[PDB]
Amino acid sequence: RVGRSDAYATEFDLETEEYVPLPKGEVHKKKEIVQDVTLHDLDVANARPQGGQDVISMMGQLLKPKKTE
Amino acid sequence: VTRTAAHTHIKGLGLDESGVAKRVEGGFVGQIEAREACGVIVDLIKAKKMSGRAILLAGGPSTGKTALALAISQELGPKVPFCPLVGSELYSVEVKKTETLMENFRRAIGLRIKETKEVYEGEVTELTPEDISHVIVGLKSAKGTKTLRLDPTIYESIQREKVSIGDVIYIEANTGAVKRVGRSDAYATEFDLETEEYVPLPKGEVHKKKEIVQDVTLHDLDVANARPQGGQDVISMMGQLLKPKKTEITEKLRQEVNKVVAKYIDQGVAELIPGVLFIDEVNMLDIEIFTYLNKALESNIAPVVVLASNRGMTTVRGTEDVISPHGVPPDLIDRLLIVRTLPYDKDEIRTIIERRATVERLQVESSALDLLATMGTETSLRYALQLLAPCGILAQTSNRKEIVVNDVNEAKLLFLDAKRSTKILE
Amino acid sequence: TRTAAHTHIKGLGLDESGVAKRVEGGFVGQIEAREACGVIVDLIKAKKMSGRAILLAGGPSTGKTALALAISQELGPKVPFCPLVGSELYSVEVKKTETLMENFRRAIGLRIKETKEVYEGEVTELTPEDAENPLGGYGKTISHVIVGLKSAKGTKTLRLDPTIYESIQREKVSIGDVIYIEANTGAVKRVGRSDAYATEFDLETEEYVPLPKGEVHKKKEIVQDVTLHDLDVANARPQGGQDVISMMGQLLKPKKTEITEKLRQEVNKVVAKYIDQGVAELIPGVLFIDEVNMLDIEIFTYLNKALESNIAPVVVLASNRGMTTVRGTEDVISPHGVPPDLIDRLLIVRTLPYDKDEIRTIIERRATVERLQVESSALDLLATMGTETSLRYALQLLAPCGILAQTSNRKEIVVNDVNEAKLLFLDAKRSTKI
Amino acid sequence: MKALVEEIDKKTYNPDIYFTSL
Amino acid sequence: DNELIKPLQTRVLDNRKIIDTFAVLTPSAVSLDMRKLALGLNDDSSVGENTRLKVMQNCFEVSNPLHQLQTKLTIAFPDKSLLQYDCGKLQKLAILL
Amino acid sequence: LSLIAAHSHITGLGLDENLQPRPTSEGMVGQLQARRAAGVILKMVQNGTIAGRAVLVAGPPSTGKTALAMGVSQSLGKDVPFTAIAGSEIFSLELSKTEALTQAFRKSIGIKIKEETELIEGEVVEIQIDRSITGGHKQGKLTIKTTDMETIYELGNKMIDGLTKEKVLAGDVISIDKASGKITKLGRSFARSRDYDAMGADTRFVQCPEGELQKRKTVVHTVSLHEIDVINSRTQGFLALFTGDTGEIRSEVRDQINTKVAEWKEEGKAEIVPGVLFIDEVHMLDIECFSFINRALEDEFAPIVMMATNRGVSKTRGTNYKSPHGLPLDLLDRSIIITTKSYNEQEIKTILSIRAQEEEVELSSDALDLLTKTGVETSLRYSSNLISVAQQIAMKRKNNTVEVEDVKRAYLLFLDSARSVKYVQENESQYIDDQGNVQISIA
Amino acid sequence: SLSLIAAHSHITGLGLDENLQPRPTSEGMVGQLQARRAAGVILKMVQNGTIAGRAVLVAGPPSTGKTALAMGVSQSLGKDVPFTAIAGSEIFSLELSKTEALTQAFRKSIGIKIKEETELIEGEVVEIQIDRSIHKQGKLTIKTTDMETIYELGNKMIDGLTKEKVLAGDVISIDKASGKITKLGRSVQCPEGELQKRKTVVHTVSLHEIDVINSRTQGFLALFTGDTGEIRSEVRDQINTKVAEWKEEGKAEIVPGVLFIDEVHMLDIECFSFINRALEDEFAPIVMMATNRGVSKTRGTNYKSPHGLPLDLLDRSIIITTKSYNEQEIKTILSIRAQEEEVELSSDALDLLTKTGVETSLRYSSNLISVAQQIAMKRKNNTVEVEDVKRAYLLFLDSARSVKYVQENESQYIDDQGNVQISIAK
Ligand SMILES: Nc1ncnc2c1ncn2[C@@H]1O[C@H](COP(=O)(O)OP(=O)(O)OP(O)(O)=S)[C@@H](O)[C@H]1O
Ligand SMILES: Nc1ncnc2c1ncn2[C@@H]1O[C@H](COP(=O)(O)OP(=O)(O)OP(O)(O)=S)[C@@H](O)[C@H]1O
Ligand SMILES: Nc1ncnc2c1ncn2[C@@H]1O[C@H](COP(=O)(O)OP(=O)(O)O)[C@@H](O)[C@H]1O
Ligand SMILES: Nc1ncnc2c1ncn2[C@@H]1O[C@H](COP(=O)(O)OP(=O)(O)O)[C@@H](O)[C@H]1O
Ligand SMILES: [Mg+2]
Ligand SMILES: [Mg+2]
Ligand SMILES: [Mg+2]
Ligand SMILES: [Mg+2]
Repeated sequence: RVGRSDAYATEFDLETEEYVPLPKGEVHKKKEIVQDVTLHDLDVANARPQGGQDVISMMGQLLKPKKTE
Repeated sequence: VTRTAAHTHIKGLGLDESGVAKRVEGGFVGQIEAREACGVIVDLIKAKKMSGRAILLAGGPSTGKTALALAISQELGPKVPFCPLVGSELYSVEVKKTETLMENFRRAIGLRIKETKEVYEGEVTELTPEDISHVIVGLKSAKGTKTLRLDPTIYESIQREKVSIGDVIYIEANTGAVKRVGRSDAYATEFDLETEEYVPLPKGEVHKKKEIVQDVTLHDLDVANARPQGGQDVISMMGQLLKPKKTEITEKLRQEVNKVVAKYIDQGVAELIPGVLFIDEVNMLDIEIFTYLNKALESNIAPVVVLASNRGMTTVRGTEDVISPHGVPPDLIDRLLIVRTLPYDKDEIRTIIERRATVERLQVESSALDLLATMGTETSLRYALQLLAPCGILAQTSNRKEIVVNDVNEAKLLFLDAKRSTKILE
Repeated sequence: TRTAAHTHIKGLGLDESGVAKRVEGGFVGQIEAREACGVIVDLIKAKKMSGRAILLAGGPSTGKTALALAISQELGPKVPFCPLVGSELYSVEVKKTETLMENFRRAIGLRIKETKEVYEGEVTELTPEDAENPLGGYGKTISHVIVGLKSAKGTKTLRLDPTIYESIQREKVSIGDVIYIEANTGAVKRVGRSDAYATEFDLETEEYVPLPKGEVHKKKEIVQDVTLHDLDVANARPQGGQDVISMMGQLLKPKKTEITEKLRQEVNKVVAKYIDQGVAELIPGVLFIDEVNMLDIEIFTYLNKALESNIAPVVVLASNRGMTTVRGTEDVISPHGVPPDLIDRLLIVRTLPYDKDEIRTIIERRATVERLQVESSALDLLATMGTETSLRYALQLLAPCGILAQTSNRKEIVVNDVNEAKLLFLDAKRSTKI
Repeated sequence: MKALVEEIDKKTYNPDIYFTSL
Repeated sequence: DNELIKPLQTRVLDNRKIIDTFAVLTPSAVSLDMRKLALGLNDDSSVGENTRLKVMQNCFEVSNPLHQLQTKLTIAFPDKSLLQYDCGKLQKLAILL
Repeated sequence: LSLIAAHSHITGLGLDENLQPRPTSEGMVGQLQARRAAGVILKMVQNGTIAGRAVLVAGPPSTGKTALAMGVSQSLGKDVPFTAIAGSEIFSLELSKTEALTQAFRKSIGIKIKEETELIEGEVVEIQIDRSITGGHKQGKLTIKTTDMETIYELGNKMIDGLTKEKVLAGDVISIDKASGKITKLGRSFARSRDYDAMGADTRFVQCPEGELQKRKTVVHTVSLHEIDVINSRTQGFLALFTGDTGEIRSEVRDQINTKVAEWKEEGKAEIVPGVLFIDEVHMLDIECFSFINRALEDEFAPIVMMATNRGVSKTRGTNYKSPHGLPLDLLDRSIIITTKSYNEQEIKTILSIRAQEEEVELSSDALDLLTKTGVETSLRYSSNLISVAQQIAMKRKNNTVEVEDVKRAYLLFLDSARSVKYVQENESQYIDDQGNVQISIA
Repeated sequence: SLSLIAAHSHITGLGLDENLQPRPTSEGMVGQLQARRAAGVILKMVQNGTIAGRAVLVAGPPSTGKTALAMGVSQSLGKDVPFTAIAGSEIFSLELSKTEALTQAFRKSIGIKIKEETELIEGEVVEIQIDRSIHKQGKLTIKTTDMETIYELGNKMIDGLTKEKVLAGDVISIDKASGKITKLGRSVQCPEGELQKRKTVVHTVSLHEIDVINSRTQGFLALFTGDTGEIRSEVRDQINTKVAEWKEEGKAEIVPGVLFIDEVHMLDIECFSFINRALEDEFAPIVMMATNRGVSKTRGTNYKSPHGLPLDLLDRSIIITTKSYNEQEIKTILSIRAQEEEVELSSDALDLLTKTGVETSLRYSSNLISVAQQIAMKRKNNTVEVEDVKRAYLLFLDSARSVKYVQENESQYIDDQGNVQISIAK
């Protein structure tokens, strides 16, 4: 959810909504994404994955990221 | 009835109004100059003006340094914070030595605050969830009834306390603590046998408000702002069982806590009580601890640290070629004022033994006490002090109250001194 | 099929009311050491003493580890034997003293013998019998619940007490189910459907189990073996479930912890209670600490204290050192590596070096164990090298000689293969010269 | 910061209406 | 083995009387907002709203055996024997009754 | 749960009413001066007034210092804490040396809180629990009887749940604690009407209780000061009582516990029973530990510390100078030293006889004389260890008594320190030297 | 910021004129003309911000003003610019590597200013009307000094106001974008103009703060708890490249600061090796190092060095040398200290203090002022006279006299070999 359209910006004079402009270009845009990542980045991603929405997952997210062998 | 320790007879410095010290007052004998210096230091602490001041109680063993420190604590009173310490206590394994020293620094600085407590108590007459949702509770008392709306955390606390209709609770609004004090008296005879412990219906109005003055330290505020510390919610339980060990508190937290305390004092709701940090056997400290102590004393909010050592021209631990007056490097010595403590002659030893015997509820004959004094002069004062209890035990075993010379001789033949044991080893 | 260094050591090879045979149980020579190990084994079997220490003192390649393994084999697998190297004590998660105590209590064992009566079989009948109500009230009352179980060459009907209805409901049993009901407890447990009804439905998630054999009423004696360390760890560990303590235990990896004396004393108290009740028996066991020279002085002092514990195993130590300084000390030169305080509390057994004939016999028995055939001249040359360089050198050289002989399509080891292996693989001395 | 305990009257309090005035 | 082996949870449950008698101390200073700020469960945290609500509901439903210790270390009540200790008339009335 | 250990043969210090040591009593032999001093320390501990004294036991090895400590512990008996630790135990990885010493010191002070509880005891007559299916309301009444009275109680929900959990029946004699709420099944009064399952598992009948159905009893809760500190340190400290991992408890917790316990004593709620802390081989402790011991002995809540040392003059650990007993002069100045001496031939003989009695080994007179001569020649502990091996050798011979030949065989099989040293010196090439050289070959 | 009196409270600046020429006595600093001139050069370099990775060594004999010089530089540099002062013993931690601790210290001294423009409505509330679904209809009225209008709320604003439970007649603040509500008391204060104002708020953070914020899910707590841990280097590279991009965009500015290591003679060779390279890179602050020892062995090495530091680091540093004071400068420094401590010394008392400080030490004479004040107060005298200072001298010993006493009685103290004669006899 990017936010609310600027079209409905003045619907209410006081409202907490991050009004954002209408996206440019077509609705269906295909883009080729290129990134430079080190192998250590993949190793870290596998060692400490960020997935999961369980209580255990969040508690592990809060823990300090100690280096491991 | 009462127990006796090394410094149970020390009740104070025994200094008069003018500052001169009587020969024998407050359990002290002799050491007049050191008592006067410690009285000046006590006055300086009571002034509550300077920060980071340090003094050194320098003298030989069994000379009265720890006794002087405890006397300073007694003279200042229980209002002020006096933190005893040993040089060996700062070598922690969870956090570094610097953090422990800083924590002890902030533990010796006292704060007295005023807080208003909002308290609710009564017999529950309704438990209706608003639908994790608020609970609408109705509290009845002998003077009136009241209906309240409680946050979900309080609802969880009530849920885990097994509170039902007819139970009497105690909700503290400031902290959100719920205690089930029991079941109402009106339902005592409902059943002839149940585990419930009954309590009378509370008197007075349900909503009670009181003003209590509580003494805290800056370390308490730092710990409160650093880690979660209490609560009956599972969220608090997980928060505190996560990251359980001590942490290296940063300077930013201390600065923010100082700003908070300054705001509290400015509003008049709090008053500051700077205290004393006593580090005994300071020669056990490494060079790093002394080096950080140099910087920590320059802080604008620091206690009056008092240090004690019984070493002379000893090399400093950690270093290999630094010979220092008392095991304290010259950088710290320049920051200190040294109070010299002097040995005891025979008459003062005799009086000390007499008073120690009087404190422990023992009766000592004059000739036996003279023998004990002369053997303390020959070997050691503390040796003479510890011989009193075995002498009393031996006298009691012979159905005799007062200590006699023969009991002292028997105690001497049973228990030996360091010199005699070393001679036996030779 | 695997061949370690002590596969041929089957035991000490003593005879009842006698002495060590010259060659028996894989042992050649070492008569005095074998007899001493035999009397120590008898002491352990007596199971009446604690904190008894023996030291296996001798040079390298003298049979010390073989003697410890022979003690283990003679005592049997039921007696808890705990092999250990002195280097293992130096952990990173806990202090050395804690690790030593954990090994000590791992050496002590407990045997629990429980007899249980159980009825098992497919449920065929389920009928409650109505009876007159003592309190009246025109209600429908049941005095018994009737369960009929059929088994292989057996079937019976039981008039159980009315209480069974709760367990039947909880275990949601049905007709055709095979169940497990304890005679004295009253609980029930279903292990699955009978195989006879596996055809009634083409698909079904539940597991159909074969009909149990024998009579419906079966009395079984279950024996379980535990160690004091196991009980201590189980009591110091959370149960494991949905409660919050287990969740934080999942989050934080379980490190070793200093198990307090209170927990150990509680374990001892419950063990003593159940031993007095007659259900449990205590087995002391053996704690073997090889290379005791590696231990520090702190570990030795704690051994001094722990050997005096009222419950402690028999500690066997082995050292190949002479007069060497005790680790962690600067000027404590003691016999072997053990400081004099601990030596005063133990008994020493010597392990002598071997002669040419003993080395030759050991080599030939090892070759037999490795399923190898050797010529007499090759065996003589192998023994000559064993007396020239080392016994273990020749014992290890046996296998490459066999590989070389197999590569030459030969089923026997010959002097040529021995010399070829000698040139290929150097010993310590010839390599030191090089 | 936040008041965890709130006083409400059964007749007056209702979530459908929130009102406050001078 | 259910009697020889007793986990920490059943030890917490069985030692209720000792916990009641000897758990006395309470924290000197507390801050209520830190309880939720440590876990990222505050209303304006970087964690998503749905995850925060799910974690809160799971915390509400979970069972903890340390509840009694929490309530003893959160608030301290004077012992009932203090009422006797403060009035000799009540002391003698007790033996009379 | 115990086995025959080294000090299992001593049940006390063996003293008269006037603290005069008997020649041989309660397992101890000789050491008259040492035993008298130990009795004086025993009376000092039992008085409970003198706090923080330090006592040292010095002497050659095998002179009975640990035996003296065990005798003191046995004379103390239960209800008086005794904490036996070694110098090696202090050096931990999760706690500091000062923290470990603090915990060891606090382990020796016990707090007793006495409570009066009401207990219902009797033989059940009728139990009746009525519960609605798909309903939460439960109603029940029970009739519990005693020899002189019988009554009916109508039960609340929690009592009904507890009795249902406990599986109480008619022929059950049970106890009910009105405060705690636990139900203990003491035994059975008669059989279970001859149902099929559990036919004869209730034969062990118990007599019906007698007297007032509801009687008051007193319960004593004994907990050490360290346990209170661990409980009040954190919320999870109760688990730390068993798991360990107590952490370094903050000083404020200990100070507050001290104040609260002093208030309890002044109020009569709690009784403080100080005990003895015993450190084996105190020479292993660092100088920091000795300094902390120096300071911590001055506390009013400190126990009485006793230490064992046999090093004579030796280098204190953590320093580069030798000290009279392996301890700094500061600690020696505030400790009373009790000494032990070497044993005569007769004392060794009677100690060997006592050990043989404890190990249930029947020694002939000649065998005992040979063992005594060996012990004087080599070591007391060597002969003590040889006794059991000689018994096993005799059993191998199928004889119920140990003779001289069995002791000779045990002597031949098992060596002393001196013989092993001689055999090492004669054959030094067969052992690894301090320079890491050894000859493996025999040619 | 309420705090007690420290040993550097009087130094309120570096006391320079426009031409960087220091005055004889200004801003609490006395003497040290060349040291203060060089410190002013360093201060101008810091303020310019175009020079990075410069190390200045403040070397000289003890009690010469190295820490005083650093404090003056910090005060003249003012706020709104980072100044991290850590002792060399604070690096050695059990949770952070020494290189990681030094890196965190380096990043702490580079500040980043980020401007956030927020639309917030501030005024005095009058009426609030909220109705049930007909999702929610709501109107609020905000009064100010010159306007009074109603606002038509939406769903989320209504939910927020209900959560805050804003009353009427109380000054309220509502943010249009964020939606945060800040409560204020009833209008001492009053609304001052238009309902919706446009005021920017600037946030001052350091590179370390951004690194810790991005380190974890809720890493910003670690800035107070101190459990940051060794941050991954890729995260720091990300922070650096984003700071470069932000500076290019002009939406954030960098404020380079000063890192002060008070006792560099305690860092080991690894720390110096790290510092050598850390100075070279961009975003390196200006490092001030204070040392006193002439020639000593660098920690971790077995060889001497020109300042206790390896020659590689000294090649990279410019050295500011401080010179010992003379009698007049001691007199005026003691006068400044007495004025700070609120002590009215007499002329002869000040002269005696000056001669004592010249003979023994400046710090010793500085500490005697408060003790002398307390001694005089015991006599009910306001001004401190000569006899009070003489009594303070008699009661409290300095380093030289204490050493003389220890040397003349070496038997009664514990020596390096551990020997002492506690027995007063023999
Ligand atoms: N002047 C004195 N008057 C009365 N009692 C004294 C006096 N000096 C010492 N004592 C007592 O005698 C004992 C001496 O111990 P301390 O006063 O601690 O000496 P000390 O200087 O601390 O020796 P160290 O450095 O701790 S080994 C204590 O029990 C003191 O209470
Ligand atoms: N008496 C023996 N009879 C048969 N094989 C033996 C005998 N003594 C040793 N061996 C074997 O010789 C090999 C080496 O002996 P080990 O006992 O394992 O080593 P060791 O004598 O204990 O020397 P260390 O202390 O381990 S270096 C092993 O394969 C043993 O099985
Ligand atoms: N006085 C004694 N009375 C009875 N038995 C003793 C006596 N002295 C020593 N023993 C026995 O001799 C052995 C000596 O052990 P221990 O006391 O540990 O020696 P140490 O005094 O060197 O520590 C113990 O097993 C003990 O049973
Ligand atoms: N130039 C100066 N002007 C004012 N006060 C000074 C000056 N130099 C030193 N002082 C004072 O001397 C005391 C000690 O100086 P310090 O900063 O410790 O120097 P160093 O660190 O070199 O020993 C400080 O309290 C300070 O107030
Ligand atoms: Mg002292
Ligand atoms: Mg081996
Ligand atoms: Mg011993
Ligand atoms: Mg300085």
